[PDB]
Amino acid sequence: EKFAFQAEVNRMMKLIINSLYKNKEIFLRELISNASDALDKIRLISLTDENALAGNEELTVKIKCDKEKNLLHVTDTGVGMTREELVKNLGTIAGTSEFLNKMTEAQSTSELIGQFGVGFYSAFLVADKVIVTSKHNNDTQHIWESDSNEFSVIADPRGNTLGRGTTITLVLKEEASDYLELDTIKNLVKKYSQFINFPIYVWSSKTKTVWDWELMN
Amino acid sequence: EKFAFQAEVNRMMKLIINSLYKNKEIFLRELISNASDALDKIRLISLTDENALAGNEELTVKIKCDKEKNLLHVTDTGVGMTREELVKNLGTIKGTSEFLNKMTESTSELIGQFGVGFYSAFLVADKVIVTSKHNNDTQHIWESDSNEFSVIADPRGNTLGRGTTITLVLKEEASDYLELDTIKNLVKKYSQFINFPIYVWSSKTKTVWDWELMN
Ligand SMILES: COC(=O)c1c(O)cc(O)c(Cl)c1CCC(=O)Nc1cc(O)c(OC)cc1O
Ligand SMILES: COC(=O)c1c(O)cc(O)c(Cl)c1CCC(=O)Nc1cc(O)c(OC)cc1O
Repeated sequence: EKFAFQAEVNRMMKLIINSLYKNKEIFLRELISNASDALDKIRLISLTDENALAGNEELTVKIKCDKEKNLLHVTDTGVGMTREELVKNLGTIAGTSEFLNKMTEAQSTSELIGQFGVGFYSAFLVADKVIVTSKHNNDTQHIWESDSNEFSVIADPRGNTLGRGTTITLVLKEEASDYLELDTIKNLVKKYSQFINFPIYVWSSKTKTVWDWELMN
Repeated sequence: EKFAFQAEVNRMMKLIINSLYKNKEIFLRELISNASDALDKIRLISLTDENALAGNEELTVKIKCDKEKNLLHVTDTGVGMTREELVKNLGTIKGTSEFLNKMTESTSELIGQFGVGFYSAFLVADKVIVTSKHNNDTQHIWESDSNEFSVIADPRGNTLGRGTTITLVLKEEASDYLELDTIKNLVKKYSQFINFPIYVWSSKTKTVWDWELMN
């Protein structure tokens, strides 16, 4: 259940963290962007697979803040990942050599990271820990967690609560506490969701005080 | 041949690098202290083993600056390490649980107290190489950039006889440690109380090079 990252991934995390410390908010752009890719995938699969969406009919991204627990959640109903895919996709990597060289050489790298598709790791810019809960049509719900020094995968004792999809949960660093404020999240989400072809919601309040999903794009 | 560090070691390296960020020269103190501890060990073994010192009759620490190659070498003739010991002592970590918590909660003394000062070489080095020859094994080489490490049989064979050479590929901004003046100075400070003789390969005035005793 306990694994170690591939060497090149440790290097990649360091390059990303060191070259973006000046524009941390980008982590949110990357999470929403990965959410959108996952949503496109299940959509492509639903063209050939008639049972594709049976686990969860919607195709959405739902963002929620939990100030009391110091948590930020970003949930999408994309294709999700199997246990083997969590271990492979997040703990290893496969023209990587050049990318690292370009990153190192460049060291703006915001565009580089997006183009290569390794934006997930920019989550370590604001999080002391990253948790990935996923449910893929071909497997049971699993959980991936990491503080960047190793990672582990376990079967989710809660069972299948996602239906289909992925939740990226971030345990925010103390200095990243500002991302727990609704005003800030709504503003960032709105900016980074303008060109995403799937509805994106943020759990927010409204005037008694009532909480409910608020469309951002 | 390729290995990954234990999770605890990765955490430890970060804790050590982030706390001593303002007093980097301390890496030299730790390398010399570890050198010393390796010598005490072979000295002890030699008390109960007539052939202990057969591979190399001396008990010393020799420091060498290779400016051109950007390398710093620290060689001792202690007990050395087998292939299995390089992998275990350097890639895994002992009351570690509490130490990490204590580090998190000055760290200079703490690191010295737990004996994990080796990792402070990463404060001034982009890559760290450890060549070692133990009586019970052939010479091997351990190398790391901190993101992983590998251990290979030393193709040069037994050149140490017995002992360990710590080789640091100095970061561009750590280049100051390649100056004889500076290393001589630091060595003289952290060697005042080391029971074994410590030498620095230095020049004297024509210009000749030779071992100069610093303690
Ligand atoms: C499979 O895509 C996902 O389910 C998904 C998601 O829905 C939200 C996310 O924030 C992320 Cl990170 C993912 C996984 C994206 C992916 O394709 N995995 C992946 C991630 C990497 O960092 C990577 O680095 C080389 C390679 C990957 O395949
Ligand atoms: C075995 O001791 C050595 O031969 C030696 C040496 O001669 C010079 C050195 O710079 C070092 Cl690091 C060593 C190894 C010291 C040791 O006993 N191993 C060791 C080193 C660590 O850094 C450590 O960290 C948790 C644990 C160890 O056991």
